[PDB]
Amino acid sequence: HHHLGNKLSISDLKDIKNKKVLVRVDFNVPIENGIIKDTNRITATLPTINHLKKEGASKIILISHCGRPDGLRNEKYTLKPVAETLKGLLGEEVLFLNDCVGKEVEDKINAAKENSVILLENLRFHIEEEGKGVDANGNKVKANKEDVEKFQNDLTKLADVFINDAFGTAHRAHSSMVGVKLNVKASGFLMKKELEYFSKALENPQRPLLAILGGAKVSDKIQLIKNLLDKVDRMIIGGGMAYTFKKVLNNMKIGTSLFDEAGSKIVGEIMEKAKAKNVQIFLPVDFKIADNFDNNANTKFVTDEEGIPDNWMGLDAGPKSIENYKDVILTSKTVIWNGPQGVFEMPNFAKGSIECLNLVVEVTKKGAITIVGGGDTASLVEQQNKKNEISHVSTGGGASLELLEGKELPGVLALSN
Amino acid sequence: HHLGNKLSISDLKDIKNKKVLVRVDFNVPIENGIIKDTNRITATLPTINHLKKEGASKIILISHCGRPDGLRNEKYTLKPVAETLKGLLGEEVLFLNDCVGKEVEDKINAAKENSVILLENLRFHIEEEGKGVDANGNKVKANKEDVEKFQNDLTKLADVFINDAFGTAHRAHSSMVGVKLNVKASGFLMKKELEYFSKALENPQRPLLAILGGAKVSDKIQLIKNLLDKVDRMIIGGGMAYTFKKVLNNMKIGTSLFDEAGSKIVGEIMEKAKAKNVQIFLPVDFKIADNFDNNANTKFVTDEEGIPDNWMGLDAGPKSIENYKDVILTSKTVIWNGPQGVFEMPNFAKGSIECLNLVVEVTKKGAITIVGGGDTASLVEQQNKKNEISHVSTGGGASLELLEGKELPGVLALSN
Repeated sequence: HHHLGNKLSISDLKDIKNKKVLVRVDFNVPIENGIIKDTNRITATLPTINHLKKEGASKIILISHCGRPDGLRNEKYTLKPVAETLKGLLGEEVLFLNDCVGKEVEDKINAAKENSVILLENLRFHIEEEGKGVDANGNKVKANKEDVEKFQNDLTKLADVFINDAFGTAHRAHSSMVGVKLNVKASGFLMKKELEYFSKALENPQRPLLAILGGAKVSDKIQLIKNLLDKVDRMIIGGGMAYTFKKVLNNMKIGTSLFDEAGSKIVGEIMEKAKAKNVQIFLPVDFKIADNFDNNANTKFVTDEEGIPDNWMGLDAGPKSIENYKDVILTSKTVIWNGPQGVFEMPNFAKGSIECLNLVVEVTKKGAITIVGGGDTASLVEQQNKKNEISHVSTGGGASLELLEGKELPGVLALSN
Repeated sequence: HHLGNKLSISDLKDIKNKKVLVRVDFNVPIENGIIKDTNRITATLPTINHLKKEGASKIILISHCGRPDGLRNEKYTLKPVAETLKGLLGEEVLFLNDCVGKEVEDKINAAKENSVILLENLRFHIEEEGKGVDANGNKVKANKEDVEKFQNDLTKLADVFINDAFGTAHRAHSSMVGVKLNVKASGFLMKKELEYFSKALENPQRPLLAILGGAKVSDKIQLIKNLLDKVDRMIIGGGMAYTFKKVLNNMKIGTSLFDEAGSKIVGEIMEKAKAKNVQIFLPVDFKIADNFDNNANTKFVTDEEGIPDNWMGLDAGPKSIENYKDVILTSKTVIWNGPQGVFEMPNFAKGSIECLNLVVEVTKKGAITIVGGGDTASLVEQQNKKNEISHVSTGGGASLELLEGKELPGVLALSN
C-alpha cells in the first residue's frame, strides 16, 4: 500500500504529440499593486511547460488558484499578472482568459496558436472548485452536487491529457485535484520530485531515519509526532516544544518559557509510544536563556538539571545540546526536518537552528537523503541560501504537513499508476 | 483518551463575584445587519443564565465571525449579535469594538454589576489564528511576541474561563489554548458534545455502528480508517458505494460517480475491515436514473444486474433499505455522518430518509445516536427530528477531526 512512488510522471509520457494538455499549477504568489513580489512558484513550472512544447503538444492549458476568494470573483486574486510574468519567462505571447470554464473559453483555446500557452482564470472564483464558498454577504454557502460534477466535466473536456504539478494542494479533494477524469493523468517535474523524495523518506526508507521537530507549540503537532513515531528510528524535539516535555517528564523549572497546556496532556502517551515503536527521542539537555523576549536582553546558559530561573525564558538550545546533534544527525541516512530549534529570527538565539542546518548539510554530502518541509524551516534555508545543499526543500506546506501526519493525498491518488 | 474527564460549568462552586470569560460560537448568517438564523445565539443562553443566576460579577463574551483574516472587516462585525442578545436577556448588553488592551479592561470594570459584555471579532487580530492576510491578499504570519501578548491580554480580562465553542476546538487558536487561567471549564454545549463523543469513542455500549455516506471517498479515508478501529459495524452508501462496488465486485456502474482517487484505497479498507472483524454493509441494489435531474426516468437494479451504460446510481434500492433494519435496530450506539443518496432530490432521497427513521426508532429503543456532518445535520433539520436524535453535533470541523482520530486542543486545554 505504497502510493507515493508507483505514480506515472510527465517524464514517462510518449504519446504527447499533437495532444492538448491541461496542467494544474501552483500560482499562489505574493503581489503588491499589480506587480509580483516573488516569482519562484511561477519559475518552477517552466520545466513542465518547456517539456510539453518540445514533445509537440498542441496546446498547453494552465489552471491554478490565488488566495481564498471563496467562490466569488475578487479583484485582489486575479492571476492576470502571472500571464504577464510568464510572457517574459517563455519568450511568447500568453493568452489569458477571464474564466476557467465554459463556451467562450473552449473556443478561445482551439483558436490560439499551435504549441501555445493559455492561462485560465483563478479556479476558486467558482464555488465548485473547493465545493464550498462564501456569498456577497459573508455567509457560508455549499455548492450543488450536480454543479460540482458538471464543473469537473467542463474541466475534463478542455484537454486530452492531464498533468498535476501542484503538490501543495494535493491534500485537498478539490475539483482540479480529483475531478479531471482524463485517461492519462501524470505528475509534472515539480510533483514528481516531491513524490520521489517523500517516497524515499516514507516508503522503504534507508535507515536510520531521523525526524527533527521544533517550533513553539506541541498541540499544533500531535498527529505529526504520533504518526512519525510509527515511521522513524530517531527524533529530535526542540524549539519551544522542548519546555513542555521537560516540565512534564522532568518537572524542570522553566520560568517564563512557553508552556503548551494542551500539548502537555499528550507528552505521556507520546513517550509510552516512542518506546513501543523503538524510536530514540532526543531532547535538549541545556538552554540559552533570556531575561526578556528581545535580541538585546541579558542571556545565560543553564543545564536541564539546573533549570530555568523565574522570569527568565529559554529561547535556544545550549552548547551541550548542539554538540549532541552530531552523532544523531551525522549517523542517519534519511533526515526529515520540520521545525526550528530556537528563536532563529533573533541573531543571539539563531545558533541552535544554524548549527542544526550545518549538520544536515554535512550529512547530505556524506550521502544521506535530507528533506525540509514547513515554512519556518524553509525560511531558515533561504536566509542561509542553502536550498541546493539539501536533497529536497518542500514547496507544499499544508500538503507536506498532512502527508507527514499519515494522510493519503487525494491529488496524488488521482494520478495514473 | 481525552474527552471524558473535563471540568464543566456544573461543577464550579465559586462563580459568585468572579469575572467570567466565555468563548462562544456566534458565527451566524447575516443580511443587511439583520441576522437570519439565531440558533447559535440562543444555544449560549443556558451558559449565560447559569453564570447570571450564580452571581458572576461580569460575563465577558468573545467569539469570531467568518474569515476576516486579521483585518477589520465591516461584513463580520459582532455588533448585531449584542442587539439580538438584548432581546433574549431582557437587558442592555455592552458591546466593545475592541477585545484587548487597557481601554477594554476599564470599560468591563466600569460596566454594571452582573452585566453581560460582548467583545468584537477575535479574528480582527492576526494573533487569534496566528496567521492572516493583508490588504493585498498576501498570507502573513503573526509575530510570536505579539501572539503571547494577545493571549496575556485575554487572560487579564477575567478570573475564570468557560469554553463553549466546540466547533472551533480543533484549532490551536489563542482563544482555545492561550487563556492561561487556573479554572477552565466546558459550557453546556461543550459539555454535551464531550459527553456524547466520549460515550461513543471511549466507552461505547456495543454494537457500535458507523453510518457513512457522501459523493467522494477521497476525503473520507481517515474517517473510515480510524472508525474501523472503533466500530463493530459500518454502512457505506450514497455515491462512495459505486467506487467500492466497481473495484471489489466488478459491477458495471454506467455514468454514476466514480472516485478515481478513492478507488486506489478501496481494497485496503476492505482488508482492514475484515482483519478487524468489522462487518461492512454496502448497497445490494440501486435506484438508477438517465440524468442527474429530479425529473428523469428511473428503475431499480440488483448486485448482479449491473447499471446499464448511460444510467446513473442516485440512491440505494428497496432491498438495501430493508437490510438497514437488522443493522440499525440491533445497534446500541450509532455515529452517522453522510446521506445515503442525493437527499435533496425528492426522487432518490428515500434511502437517506428511511435511514433517519431507523436511527430515530433505535433512539427510542435506548441507543445513543450521534449525527455529525453538515449534510446529515440538514436532513435531520428539514425533517425536524433534531430532538429525536440523542445528539446532533455543531462542529462539522471539530466533530470530523474527532471521528478521524485527532485531538482537540480546545478540549485538551480545559481543566480536568
